This record gives sequence, C-alpha cells and structure tokens, in this order.
Amino acid sequence: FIGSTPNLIMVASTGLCLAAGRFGLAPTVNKFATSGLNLVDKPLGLKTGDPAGFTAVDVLALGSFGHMIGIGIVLGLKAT
Amino acid sequence: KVKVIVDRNTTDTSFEKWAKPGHFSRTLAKGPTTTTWIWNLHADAHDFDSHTSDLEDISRKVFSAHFGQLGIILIWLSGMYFHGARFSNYEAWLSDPTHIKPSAQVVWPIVGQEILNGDVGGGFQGIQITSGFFQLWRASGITSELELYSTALGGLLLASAMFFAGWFHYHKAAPKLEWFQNVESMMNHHLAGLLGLGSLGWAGHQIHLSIPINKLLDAGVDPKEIPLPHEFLLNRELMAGLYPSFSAGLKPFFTLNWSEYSDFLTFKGGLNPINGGLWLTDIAHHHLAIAVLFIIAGHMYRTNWGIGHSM
Amino acid sequence: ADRKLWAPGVAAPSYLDGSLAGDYGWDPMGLSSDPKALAWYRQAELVHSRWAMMGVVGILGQEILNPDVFWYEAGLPKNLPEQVSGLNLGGILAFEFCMMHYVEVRRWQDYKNFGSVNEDPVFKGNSVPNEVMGYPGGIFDPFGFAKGKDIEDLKTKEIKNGRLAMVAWTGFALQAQATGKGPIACWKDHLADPFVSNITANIGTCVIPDSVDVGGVNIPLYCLWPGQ
Amino acid sequence: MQNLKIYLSTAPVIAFIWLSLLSSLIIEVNRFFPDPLIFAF
Amino acid sequence: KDTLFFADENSLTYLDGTLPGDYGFDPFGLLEPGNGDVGFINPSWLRYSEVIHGRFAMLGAAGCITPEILSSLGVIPESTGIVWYRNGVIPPAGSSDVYWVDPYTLFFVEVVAMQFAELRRLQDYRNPGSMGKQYFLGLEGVLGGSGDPSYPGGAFFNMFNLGKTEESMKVMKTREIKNGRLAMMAMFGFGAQAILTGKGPYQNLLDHLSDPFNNNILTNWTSVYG
Amino acid sequence: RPVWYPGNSPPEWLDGSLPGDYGYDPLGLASDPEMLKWWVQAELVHGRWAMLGTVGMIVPGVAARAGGDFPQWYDAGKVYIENSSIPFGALLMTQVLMMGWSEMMRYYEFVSPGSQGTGSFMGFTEAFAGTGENGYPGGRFFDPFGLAKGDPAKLQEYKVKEIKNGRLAMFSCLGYYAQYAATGKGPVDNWFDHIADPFHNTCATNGVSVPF
Ligand code: CLA
Ligand SMILES: CC(/C=C/C=C(C)/C=C/[C@@]12O[C@]1(C)C[C@@H](O)CC2(C)C)=C\C=C\C=C(C)\C=C\C=C(C)\C=C\[C@@]12O[C@]1(C)C[C@@H](O)CC2(C)C
Ligand SMILES: CC(/C=C/C=C(C)/C=C/[C@@]12O[C@]1(C)C[C@@H](O)CC2(C)C)=C\C=C\C=C(C)\C=C\C=C(C)\C=C\[C@@]12O[C@]1(C)C[C@@H](O)CC2(C)C
Ligand SMILES: CC1=CCCC(C)(C)[C@H]1/C=C/C(C)=C/C=C/C(C)=C/C=C/C=C(C)/C=C/C=C(C)/C=C/C1=C(C)CCCC1(C)C
Ligand SMILES: CC1=CCCC(C)(C)[C@H]1\C=C/C(C)=C\C=C/C(C)=C\C=C/C=C(C)/C=C\C=C(C)/C=C/C1=C(C)CCCC1(C)C
Repeated sequence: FIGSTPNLIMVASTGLCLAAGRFGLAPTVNKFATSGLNLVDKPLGLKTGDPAGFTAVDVLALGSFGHMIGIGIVLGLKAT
Repeated sequence: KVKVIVDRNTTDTSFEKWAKPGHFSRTLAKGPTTTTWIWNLHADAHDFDSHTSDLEDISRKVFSAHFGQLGIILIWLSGMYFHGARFSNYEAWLSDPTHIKPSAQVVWPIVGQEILNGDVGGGFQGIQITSGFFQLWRASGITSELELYSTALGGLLLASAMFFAGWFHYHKAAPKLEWFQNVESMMNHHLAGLLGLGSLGWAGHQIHLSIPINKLLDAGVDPKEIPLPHEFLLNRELMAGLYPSFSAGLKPFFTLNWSEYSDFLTFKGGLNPINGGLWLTDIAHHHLAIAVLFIIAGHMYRTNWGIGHSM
Repeated sequence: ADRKLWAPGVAAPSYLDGSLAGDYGWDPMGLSSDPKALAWYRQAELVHSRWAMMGVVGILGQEILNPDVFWYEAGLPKNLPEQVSGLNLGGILAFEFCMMHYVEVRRWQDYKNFGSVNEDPVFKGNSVPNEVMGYPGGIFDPFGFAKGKDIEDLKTKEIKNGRLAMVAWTGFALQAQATGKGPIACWKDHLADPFVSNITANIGTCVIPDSVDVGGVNIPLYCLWPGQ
Repeated sequence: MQNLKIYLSTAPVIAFIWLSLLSSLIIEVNRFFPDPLIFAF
Repeated sequence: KDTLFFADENSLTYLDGTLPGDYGFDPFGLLEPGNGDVGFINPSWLRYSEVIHGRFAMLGAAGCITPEILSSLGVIPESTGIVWYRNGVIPPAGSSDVYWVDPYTLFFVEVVAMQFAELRRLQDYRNPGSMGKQYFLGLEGVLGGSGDPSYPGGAFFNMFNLGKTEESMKVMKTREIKNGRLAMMAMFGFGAQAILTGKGPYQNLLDHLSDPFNNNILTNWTSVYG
Repeated sequence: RPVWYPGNSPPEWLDGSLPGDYGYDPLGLASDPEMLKWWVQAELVHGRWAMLGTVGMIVPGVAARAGGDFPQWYDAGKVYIENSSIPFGALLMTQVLMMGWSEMMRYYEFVSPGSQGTGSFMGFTEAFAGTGENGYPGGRFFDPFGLAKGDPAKLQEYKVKEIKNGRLAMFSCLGYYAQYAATGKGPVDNWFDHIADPFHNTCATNGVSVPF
C-alpha cells in the first residue's frame, strides 16, 4: 500500500507514541510512574548517546505499544 | 540485578550415601533401633525443612526434583504413544471411528486371562480405552503409526534430557538463592515464554496440520490418500486448494486486513455436526488470540531495564 | 645459518637447522620430530627422489624414442618389444622380486643399525666406504667425485632436482590419466592452443578402462579422482 | 561398585528382585504346565 | 574505545577494552565477572563458541555462494552449480546425486573423521596442554597448541607466522572477528532468504539489483515457497 | 601411558600392570578390587573363544571360493544335523558333560589356585597346577611348546599381543553377527562384495542398517 489510509494511521500512531515519548508524555526507562501519578524520577544510568536520557529500550517499548493502538484503531475502522 | 549467579560442583555424584539409608536427617542416620525407623524414613524423605535450613539447600533440592517429575511424565507420555503405535488398533479406528471402539492395551495369553481381550473392531482384541488418546490424535492430524513411534522415541528421548538437567542442576551447577528470588523475571518468562509462545507454537501446528488434515478426513478420504504432514507446509498449491487464502501469502497479515483469513480463522461457537467436536477452525483462532494476549501480559514486570512494575 | 626459508616470515622448527641437504625449514605438519623419524623420512625422500628422477627421464625416453605406446599403459604384453612379448609377465615379475627383495632388505637392515654391514658377503674382502645413512658409493660412485671436492653442494643439487621430479613425475601420472596423452604430447597440445588446451577442460573425465586384463579378468584400475 | 552393591543389598531391592524371580518362575511354570489343579501328572 | 553499540552501565564495567572485537554490546550480561561458572554460559566458553561460529560461518558463506557464482559465470559445469540448499543436504528440498557415492556413506566418513577433529579439540580446552602428549602419528609436536583455546597458533595452524609483533596480533584478531560476525549474519540470511524466496542467494543479488525498488522483502511474501 | 581418548587420565583405581591396560572403564565396573580379577579372566576367556571363532568362520567361508562345498558359519548347524548320523540331543548333552567338566574345573583354580593339580586327578600334578596368573594356566597340556617358561620379558610381551589380538577378534566377531543379520551372506562373501563394487555394496546400501 505505502500511503493508504492505514499507513496514514500507523506511521502517525507508533511514530506518534515515541514522538513525545522523547519528552514527558509516557513512562520511559528513566522516569517511572508513581502511584500518585507523578511521572518523575529519571535516575537510571544506562549509557546511550542521545541529548537527554532517551534509552534505546524506550524505542522498543513505545513503538511496540504504538502498534497495538495502531492496529486497534485500524481494525476499529476496518471492522466498522 | 537479575543475573544467573550459580555455584559449581556443590555436591558429589556418587553412591556413597545410597548405601547409608536415612543419610539426610540427623535423626535417621543412626540406623533402625525399632521398626518405626523404616517408616519414619519415608515420611521424612521429601520434607526438605527437616533436612536443612537455608533456602539454597532447600530450593536446589526442590528445583532439581521437579525435573524428576517431568522426567517421569514424559516416560509416561512416551509409553502412551508407543502403545498407540504397536498395540493399538488406531488405524482401524481412524478409518471407521463411528463404530470401532478404542483399544491399546493387549493381554498376554497366560493364566487364562486372555479373555480380557474384547472383540472390539478392526479385527482386533484388546482392552477398551477411556483415556481419549485416539480422539486427541485425530485432532492433532496424526494418521499413520510412524508419527506415534516418533513421539514415543522423541518423548522418551527428551525425558532423558530432563534427568540430566536434574543431575546437572543439583550436583554440578546449582543456582544460588538470589536466582530463585527473582519472581518478576520468572513471571515474565512463564507467562510469556511457556503460555505465550506455547500457544503460538500450537496455533502454528493447527493451522498447517490439523486444520488441513481434519478437513480431508470428514470430507471422506482415509489415511491412505492423506498427504504426508510435510507435504502441507512445503506445498502452497496443495494447501491453497483446501483454503484459498493461502494464495494470499503473508501479505494480508502484513497489509493488516485479517478479514482475509476468515476462511481458516473463524469465530463460530457450537459443535461441528459431523465429528461432534468444536469447529476446529476457530480453535486455532483461539490459541492465536490467547498467545497474543499472554505475551502482552508478560511485560508488566520490570527486570533490568526499569520498565514495568515491581511486586 | 638461515639460507632462505620457504615462506618469507617463518620460524625454522627447532629440529630443523639446515644440517641436511635441501632444508628450507618447512615441516608445517610437524610430522618429522624425534629424529628417529627424521632419519626414516629422509630415506624415503631420497629413495623417492631418485626413482622419480629415473622415472621422469625414462618416460621422456619412452615417448620421444617410441612415438606409439601411450605411456601410462606400457605394461600389458602388447606394447612389449619383439624379443619379449611371450616372456609371460608372471615369470618376468618372478625375475624381479627375488632381485629387489634382496637389495631392499639389504638396504633396510643397514638403516636399523648403521655401518653394520656395508661389506660384501660371499667374497667378503671388501666394502663400501663410510657414509651417513644412505650415501654409499665405493661401488655406487665409481667415478670418485663428490669426495674431495664440494660434496653437500652436489647433495643439494641432488634433492632440488629430485623434488622437482617427484612433482614433475606426479604431473605425468595425472596428465596422462585425464588427457590420455603422453607428457610431450599433452605439452604439444598446450602450446598449440592454450586457452582451450588448458586444465579447464578435460577434468571430470578419467577416460580409463576399469578392467585391463591380461591372463584373466584382472587388474582393476581405480584412477585417482572419481572423474567419469 | 563397592557402594552400588551395598545399595542393591537393601531390603526393598531384594524384596523386588527376588519376588520378581518367583513371580516370573511361577508365571512360566503355568506357561508350559497349564492348569494344575491336582498333582496327577 | 568507540563502544556506543548499546553499552550499558554494567556491560562496560567488566567488559571494556580487552577482548578482540569488544564493542561493549552485551545487553543480557552473559559474559560476566565470574559470578557463575561450570556451564555453557561464562566468559571462558561464550568467547570460544563465538570465534568458532565465526569461522564456520566464513567457511559456510564462502561455500554456499562460490558454486552458485562459478556456474553462473559459465566456468564450472551447471550440473554442479546446484544452489547450496539443493545440494542434496536437504532431500525434501531436492537431491543433486552428483556425487561419486551416496550421501549416507559420505556422512559416515564425515562423522568418524570429523569427530577425530573436534573431540581432539575439547581435550585441549578442558586440558590446556594435553593433546600434545600422547602419541598421535607424530603430529602432536605441531598439534600441542598454545595460549588460550580460541587461538591454537603452533606450527601448522599458523604456518605463515602472521601477527608476530603483538601489535598486529590483536588487530588481526579484531579483524577476524568482525569478519566472523558479518559472516554469521550472512548465513543467517541465507536460511531465511532461501525459504522466503525459494531461489539462490546469488540469484537474489541479481533480482534485487534488476528492480531494487520492487523486488524486496515487502514485495515478496506471496512467493513463500515452502 | 597411551590411554584411550587421549587427554584424560585413567580411572584412578586401575593404572596398574595388566596386559593391555589402556585405562578404559567408562562405567567403572573394575571399581571392586575382588571383582576386577574376575573380569580379567572373563575377557581373556572371551578373547580366546573369539580368536578361535573368527578363524572358524572365515576359513570355511574362504574355502567356499574354490568350491569344496562347505556351508557358511550360519546354517552350518543345520547342514551337520541335516546329514546327522548322530542325534542332536546326544551331541548337546555330551557338550554339557565334557564341556562343563573343564569350566567347573577352570573355576576352582580361579577360586583357590592351590588345588587342581595338588594331585588325585589321574596324577597330572603340575600340569594343572597353574602358573599363578588369572587366565594363564601354563603347564604341559595347555602349553605343549614350553613357551612362557623361558624369558619373562618376552612373555609379558606375548600377554599383550594375546589381548590386543583378542579385543580385535571380539570386535570383528561382532561384525560377523551384525553384518549377517543385514546382508544375509557370508563374511568372506562380503569381503569380496565390497572389494568388487565398493560403492553400491557399502553399509548404507544393505537396506537394514539405514532404514527409511
Ligand atoms: C521462556 C523462558 C522460560 C520457560 C519456557 C520456562 C519453562 C519452565 N519453567 Mg522456568 N524459569 C525461567 C524461564 C523460563 N522457564 C527463568 C528465567 C527462571 C528464573 C527465575 C525460571 C525459574 C523456574 C523455576 C524455579 C521453576 C521453573 C519451572 C519451569 C517449568 C514449568 C513447570 C511445567 O509444568 O513445565 C511444563 C513442561 C513442559 C511444557 C515441557 C517443556 C520443557 C522444555 C525443556 C522447555 C524448557 C525451556 C527452558 C527455558 C529451559 C531452556 C534453557 C536450557 C535448555 C538451557 C517449565 C519447563 C518449574 C519447573 O519445572 O522446574 C523444573 C520450576 O520449579 N522455572
Ligand atoms: C555457524 C553458522 C553457519 C555455518 C554453516 C556451515 C558450516 C555450512 C556448511 C554448508 O553450507 C556449506 C558450506 C555447503 C552447503 O551446500 C552445505 C553445508 C554443509 C550445509 C551460522 C551462525 C550463525 C549465528 C548467528 C546468526 C548468531 C547470532 C547471534 C546473535 C545475534 C547474538 C546476539 C547476542 O549475543 C549478543 C551479541 C549479546 C548478548 O548479550 C545478547 C544477544 C542478543 C544474545
Ligand atoms: C566370544 C565371541 C565369539 C565367539 C565365537 C564362536 C564361539 C564361534 C561360533 C561359531 O563357530 C560355531 C560355534 C559354529 C559356526 O558354524 C558358527 C559360529 C556360531 C560363528 C564374541 C565375543 C564378543 C564380545 C564383544 C564384541 C564385546 C564387546 C564389549 C564391549 C565393547 C564392552 C565394553 C565395556 O565393557 C567395557 C570394555 C568397559 C565398560 O566400562 C564399558 C563397556 C562398554 C560396558
Ligand atoms: C602411481 C599410480 C597412479 C595411478 C594408479 C595408482 C594410484 C595405483 C599408482 C600405481 C602404482 C603401480 C606401479 C601399480 C602396479 C600395477 C601393476 C600392473 C602391477 C603388476 C600387474 C600384473 C602382474 C604382476 C602379472 C600379471 C600376469 C598374470 C597374473 C598371468 C599371466 C598368464 C596368463 C594370462 C594365464 C596363465 C599363464 C600366466 C603366465 C599366469
Ligand atoms: C527522533 C528522530 C529525530 C532526530 C534523530 C532521529 C533521526 C534518529 C529520529 C529518531 C528515531 C527514528 C527515526 C525511528 C525510531 C524507531 C523505529 C523506526 C521503530 C521502533 C519500534 C517499532 C515497533 C516497536 C513496531 C512493531 C514492534 C512490535 C513488537 C509489534 C508487535 C505486534 C503487536 C503487539 C500486534 C500483533 C503482533 C505484532 C504485529 C508482532
């Protein structure tokens, strides 16, 4: 397909998850969730070249979780 | 934090202590004074809290002995497939299942006990089977006797791998306490590794074997004309004839329209009014649907990387 | 001292000095060691080098001077000359065995111990002079050189010519085997049209019969590689 | 081999091995000499 | 140093500049500070299977492609230009039957002779100097081995004596691993690239250069032969 | 010492002096010192029956190339009692009578080496007395050429040859059985069959050893 509407969605879903998963939208290796829903710690010492505290594992997490919603929306549309 | 962390050459594998009954608990090592020492031995043999104190000694004994149970279960499964191989009537059952009653065990003639062999079917004499192996083996797409010998051996082979694992993880390389203290790893793995992958793996057996085979049977063919199993996954055009959507390849999976597979992945419910079982198309859609859901649920515990909960 | 070793950078093995004749310090298999083996192996290298040098010349002498009679055969009682051909090879081989079995056993025992019997039996008044294990020649060199003048230098020329033969002679046996041509013949083919006369062609064919029998069904010929 | 014997000499081992020698024998006596009610033969 | 390559806090602690070809990529911390031993997971072993897998891969990759090319160029005959997995190793995928005997005979001589190779190799890993002691056809002097198990050295195994100055020796080793690691992935591709497409790996170099935008993985799914 | 599987060390209990001791006891059945001398005789006996069995198989086979009508080693049992002239029972029960005498005599010299040649078996002292080693009787009858009497350094050098030739006769006599059950033909027939067309006569082509 390459640009058909499901591709509109998925690139705009996963790439959207880790888009600002870069900064402050979701949990990342560094900053972990609290029970009081703070979203702040970030004291983890994994070594990654990157301007601020964005691990390579944060990539796999956010992308892989991006595809659920990515698929859940694309199938939410297709079935409907 | 989560590492392997094992010891080495902890105990010594020898018969030294087999000849010294009761060697484990301090009270039994003194030999029988009375006849109770014979009884008090057995009740205290698997109680590992009386043996020792620390969890390193207890857990190793516990973990290394689970291999024992699994090494026994597999000798058991192997035996059940073997008696399906040689001593069962299975082929005759497989062709005319609505009549022939299932049988495996066969009784040696001696002591006038051969009367236990019942006239059953397929020109055969043996004991009835209530276990239900035959009505599994049809649903696994097992036709000839050769698949059964291959499980009997393969089952009896991997059984020998377990006792070595049992030996290897107690005498030779024994984990430490910290290794058994990792629940969140253990729970990520069991839930994703066993149940998550073990459902896919089986959802991949049904799709390429049972679904095709069990269509050719109730269509009225018999095991003589059924293509060998490796014919199915090594021939598309053979497979596509049964279900046309294999001609679509893996694109529909990747092009993200799964309605394409509605032929061999269904949602039906109810019993198939030929075999009586559940429609075997959706059972693949069953495990597949679960497997995807387990692997998800195995990621909620953090291990090294600070993603996921702790307990 | 290092003369020149076979590969440019290498370490001559400990037991390899260059005391022997053609030493380049090449024994990558490490097979020679514990010199009791070396003495033995040296003997073979000589004996092989010599029969090869005689062999190579004898093959060139055959084909040049007898244009027929493809060399690799020559055995069966067809190619044989006129006085022969009807000497019944089984009686010819008889004449050879008792001759070689003596001389070879005669040489072998002079390897076991040394300087032991270098002397004539029978007349037993005379002997070949001193040597080191395989360089006789009181009789075996009648002409007396390689005695006073440079000796090992002639020894050096002996190996380097010998080793050349063992390879060259080996070329004969495999060339004549695949091509079906004598050495100077297959050479003449190459000079004619090299690109199509090359070893690139005519491999995968041993072109040899598997029977080749004389007084029976005899003598299986197993070629070398299984080219059909 | 020292200690393998001593284990094979334990009570339950012989109890198994030696009964399985009777059991087998008494089984096969009935194979060749079937149905022995009275000692008549 | 130039680790990058997913270097961790722990992964760089014990593993830094030492082992030839160390980029500090060790995500699971397998090679480790000897916290456990006597298994197939430890620095002594994992390094030594990495090298060996490297070398076979090199010999694998070079051996899978070369017959495919030399026949394509019209050099060796076509009957022997069988694609590497169709050589008769995998009868379900076809059998070539070119050989002077059957495959099973060849597999007997292999298993015998190949076992003298590798069982001989462990005893040097389990007993560092042992295989240069007992008499084996006089080969023991050059088969004794030296240093660590991964690099034998000796007379035979290194005959041309390259890496003398220990300056280049590390370089040549690092130069060897980086080719081994590359060689493995190459072989890892073949198995998939042959099952997805169904054609040769060299044939798959042409089809991707004839229509690069099209012939591809995402193009080829509906192919999937076997 | 040149052990089998080079690079290991022998099992610690047997490094000792035994003819043909390579340190091979991978299941450790020599671990009982009393029992080892029982296995050393057990081997020696098998080695001696092997070396007689092998020749007994090959020669009638090799005899059959020139004609001379013998059977193969298998189905030489029938051919004799096919032509019979004496019943099977009388033969097998003369076995157990005469043969059992030797063995049950061979045993009580192993048990107690002193007896069996104290006397009072038809005299014959010192012929049966035994030379003191496990499986070597020595003596007048068992050793008519008086060998193993002179130089001992030459003797210990035979005792090695006897085993090593015995271990090979056993391991070959395992081949005679196994390659009969597959190809169903004599030992020298196979030795010609593989020397004639080596390629299609090999083991993988018997259709039994390599099932499909
Ligand atoms: C994907 C990873 C994975 C998988 C599949 C398993 C699988 C299993 N674990 Mg397990 N485990 C893991 C990771 C994993 N573990 C980790 C990381 C830890 C450390 C905390 C543990 C700690 C642990 C303990 C403490 C115990 C288990 C047990 C078990 C068994 C469950 C009991 C049962 O009914 O098995 C059903 C059996 C089968 C379905 C047969 C399949 C078995 C084959 C051999 C697959 C085994 C794969 C496994 C990962 C080992 C592979 C590596 C090894 C070959 C080198 C099962 C074999 C229990 C057990 O049985 O102990 C022996 C148990 O007591 N595990
Ligand atoms: C050896 C090998 C292939 C060998 C092939 C051979 C000999 C082939 C021989 C033949 O082909 C020929 C010659 C001729 C053919 O006609 C027939 C045969 C006879 C068949 C492939 C290895 C292939 C090996 C591969 C692909 C290994 C991949 C491993 C990876 C990626 C590991 C990564 C990690 O270990 C790190 C890096 C860090 C850890 O902390 C984390 C993880 C992730 C675990
Ligand atoms: C005696 C023998 C053969 C005797 C042959 C005879 C009498 C000949 C008989 C015949 O002439 C007649 C009678 C009639 C003829 O018409 C036909 C025949 C029938 C042919 C073979 C022994 C054959 C015996 C063999 C082959 C034994 C092999 C044993 C091995 C390899 C054991 C190894 C181990 O025991 C150790 C060494 C150490 C442990 O720690 C490890 C393990 C592995 C347990
Ligand atoms: C260097 C080389 C490369 C290729 C082949 C190979 C690898 C083997 C290698 C060859 C090495 C060599 C030199 C092998 C020797 C081969 C040969 C031909 C040896 C001699 C063979 C023949 C011999 C004695 C005599 C044969 C004559 C016989 C019976 C009988 C003749 C007679 C008839 C026909 C019947 C009755 C009367 C009588 C007189 C008996
Ligand atoms: C930020 C930006 C600007 C400057 C730098 C730079 C140019 C590098 C750029 C940074 C990053 C870029 C360009 C890309 C990053 C990550 C990319 C391309 C991919 C990462 C993750 C992708 C993922 C998980 C997709 C799928 C993964 C999984 C498991 C999906 C699993 C699946 C689910 C759960 C449903 C069913 C089963 C299936 C389909 C297997």
